[PDB]
Amino acid sequence: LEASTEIQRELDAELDKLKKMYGGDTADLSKFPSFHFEDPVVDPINM
Amino acid sequence: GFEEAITLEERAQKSAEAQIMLFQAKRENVQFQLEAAYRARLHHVNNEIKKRL
Amino acid sequence: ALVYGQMNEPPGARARVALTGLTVAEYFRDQEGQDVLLFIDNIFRFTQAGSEVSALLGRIPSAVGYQPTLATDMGTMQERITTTKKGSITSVQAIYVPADDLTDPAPATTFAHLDATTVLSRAIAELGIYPAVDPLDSTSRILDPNIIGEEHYNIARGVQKILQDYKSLQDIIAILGMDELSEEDKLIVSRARKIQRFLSQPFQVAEVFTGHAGKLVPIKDTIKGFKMILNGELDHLPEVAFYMVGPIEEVVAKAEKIAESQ
Amino acid sequence: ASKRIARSSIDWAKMAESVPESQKAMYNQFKAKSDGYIRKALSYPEQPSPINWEHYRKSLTNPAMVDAFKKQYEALKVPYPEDKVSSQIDAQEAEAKKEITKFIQESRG
Repeated sequence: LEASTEIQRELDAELDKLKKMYGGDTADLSKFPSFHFEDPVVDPINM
Repeated sequence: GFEEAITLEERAQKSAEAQIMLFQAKRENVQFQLEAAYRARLHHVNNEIKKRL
Repeated sequence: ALVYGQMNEPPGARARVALTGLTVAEYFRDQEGQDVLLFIDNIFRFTQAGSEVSALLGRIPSAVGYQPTLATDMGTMQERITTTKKGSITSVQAIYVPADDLTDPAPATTFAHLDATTVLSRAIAELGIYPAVDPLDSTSRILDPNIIGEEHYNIARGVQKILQDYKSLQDIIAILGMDELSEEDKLIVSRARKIQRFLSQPFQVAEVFTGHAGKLVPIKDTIKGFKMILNGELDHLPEVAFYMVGPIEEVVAKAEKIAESQ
Repeated sequence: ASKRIARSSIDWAKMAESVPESQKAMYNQFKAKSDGYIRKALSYPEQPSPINWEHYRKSLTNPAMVDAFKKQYEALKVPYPEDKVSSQIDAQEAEAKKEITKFIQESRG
């Protein structure tokens, strides 16, 4: 209610900084993220 | 020389038995590596959930 | 951005010039979220101007002629140089040591807030290595396997150990020679020469005066390159291939060009 | 859990009593490379950090997000990874059994 411009600017700057820090630009963090199991290649048992 | 040759054949047979132990340790190590990769993906999921919170 | 409080100024202006530059840096940090750099030259002139201001006010001077508020004046100037939740200000300060005494109150007060050290050596500049940073005199407090990582710490310790062995063997080589050294000592002195050659680097801001294109080597490239030299993976390359070269791929490329030109 | 990752191994004591050093110097790798799979086994547990949902309920005005994330975390379970090296190891074991039988026959002769 009747907030000043500088407080709104600082809020937007902090929200953008946290979104970039927490990686919110890549995907929406408010939802459940999906995961992929990186398919494993074991060491060669044979020579 | 004949007695030493007999004992060396016995050592060769024991080497074959320990080769069986090697193959069992090989399949155990593969299961250990697969389970450890499962633990890392569980850790990665929990870390992502903590990051969302 | 420059401030340049001159030496003919009154002591008040020379005392507040560092605060003026810190204020410009604080705007760049707080209102932009940047990792600002602040350069202070000199930081001993800041202490001397503060001492002259306090002596003009008639206050009783402290030990070795300094102001009694030297520790808190340094503290108030230096505690604004920190990392906050918006940004950070990193300060590189030129330090003059009066009468070559590190226990003097002004260097001892300055060293409490220091997080690193970069010593520019005249002897290294005589060897043609640029930048002439002394690898053994320069130290940092973040050399720990929790801030920079295990691999960075181990490689830096290995490089320091090899250079210390080289400095120990330099006197032996100077008084006797190099032929009587063992194979291990010859391998150590060859790797140390390649390590101290790889520390040199071309700078972009001097690329007009040098003719070499400047390089910005990422930290992982320096880590990988010094790990390769430490393990003896480049024992067959000549030492001159390591001189004035940023990465290690350009080291092996320069070595290939040397071999082809030979 | 941490059963077949953290608190299990294979007895190397009987392994070192047969290997003829330079003939089987790969055992020095085998005791070491598998130790790497023990070193990462020192890390990597099942649940590395349980989530204190009560702390997030107290630290947030609206605890419905905490309950939703707890329900999503309980609704997801990762199973054990797929395997395709079991048949290869069994084939190597069978070939080893045939070669051991042949070598035992030659030793008997």
